Amino acid sequence: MTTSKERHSVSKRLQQELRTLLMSGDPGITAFPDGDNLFKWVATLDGPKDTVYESLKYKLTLEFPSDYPYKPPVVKFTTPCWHPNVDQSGNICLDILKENWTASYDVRTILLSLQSLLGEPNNASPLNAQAADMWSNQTEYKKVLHEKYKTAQSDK
Amino acid sequence: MTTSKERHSVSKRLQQELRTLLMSGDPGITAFPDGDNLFKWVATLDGPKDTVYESLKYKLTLEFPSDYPYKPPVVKFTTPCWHPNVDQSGNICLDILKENWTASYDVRTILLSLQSLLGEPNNASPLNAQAADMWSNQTEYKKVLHEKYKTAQSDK
Repeated sequence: MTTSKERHSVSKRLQQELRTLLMSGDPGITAFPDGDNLFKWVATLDGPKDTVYESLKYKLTLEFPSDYPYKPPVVKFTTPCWHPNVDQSGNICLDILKENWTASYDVRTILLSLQSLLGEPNNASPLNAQAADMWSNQTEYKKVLHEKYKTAQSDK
Repeated sequence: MTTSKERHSVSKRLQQELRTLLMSGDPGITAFPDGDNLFKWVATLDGPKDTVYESLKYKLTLEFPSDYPYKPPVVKFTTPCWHPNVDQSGNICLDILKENWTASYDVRTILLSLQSLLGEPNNASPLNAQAADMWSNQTEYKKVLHEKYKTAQSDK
């Protein structure tokens, strides 16, 4: 029991990240613990401006492992996301969420990066071949995208 | 469409209150929107120190009406609270939550005030006559309080 300078705990890191996030005020991005659970957040992301995803809103979940921040959280879309790098279950293919993860990244980085990925997909090895293929026609893509988005809301 | 100085909206007020709360860092107090709902928060309050409620933890919900902050939120205990000013349903009898409400109060005030009410009840007109009556014997009160608290966790 000497001093107290420089410490750590997952709950502590999550609090600091939740502060920097809320204080930063990035447009179209919101994130808060599921409620009383600090290890499970529910986030909201507005589609990036000047892209076919503009005006669209997506809900996600971020589940923080016992190793955070030395291990990436599990980020999934709860709102169906028709995108080249997203599957039907909502799982995402994002570099920073896998081999590129560094504990120097925060939740803000993940959400800002993901928001931008919507308008900047990586059609190399797609989780959604139909979206990857249709990306070359932005007029038809916007049509299909908004159809499914509206239909997902109407149906269950 | 002239300027933009000095504005309002419930969602805006709630955001500023959620910031001041998280930034303040009051010990034993936590509060965040139910998730994606900003009009319904789930809070956590640790029993005040140097009282029979020390070491006890309570979960609550705060439901913000369409008139906030000119109308008080509905604060209820989700974790059963054996207290003179609290009923079996979790409803609370707190001055600032009724006739004493002022839009100049925030969620931090409510939670700090309520946390202190645990060790400072108003036995005048009790919602729980059994707790109000037993308050005069702090030894027996602490015994009953902790029994029920532990039993509520075990049972449903």
